[PDB]
Amino acid sequence: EKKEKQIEQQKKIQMSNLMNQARLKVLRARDDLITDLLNEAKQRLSKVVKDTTRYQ
Amino acid sequence: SQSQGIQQLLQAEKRAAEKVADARKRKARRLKQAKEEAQMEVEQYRREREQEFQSKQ
Repeated sequence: EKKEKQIEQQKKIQMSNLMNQARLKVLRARDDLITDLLNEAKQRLSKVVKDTTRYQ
Repeated sequence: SQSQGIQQLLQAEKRAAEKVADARKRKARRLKQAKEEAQMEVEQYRREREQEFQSKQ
């Protein structure tokens, strides 16, 4: 019984940790997408600065 | 003449005592056989639940 309960507890631990990593993985993917948005914004500003009159 | 009565009585006592002693030896031997068989059946259950534990894993 102790060994079986050890298995049944460890396969709660492992699966809970895996779902936790799934959550944080999707959140990190979203963060990467928003950082990609901001980097593109920096690209656009660097382009605008080329247009002197607008930059003026 | 007289001594044969005492002789037979003592020898019958010896025979009965040896018989009951052998019976007590039988008690002990059968008790230890029960102990051993209990261990073997415990071992059978242990093997079966070992298989079940492996299947669980």
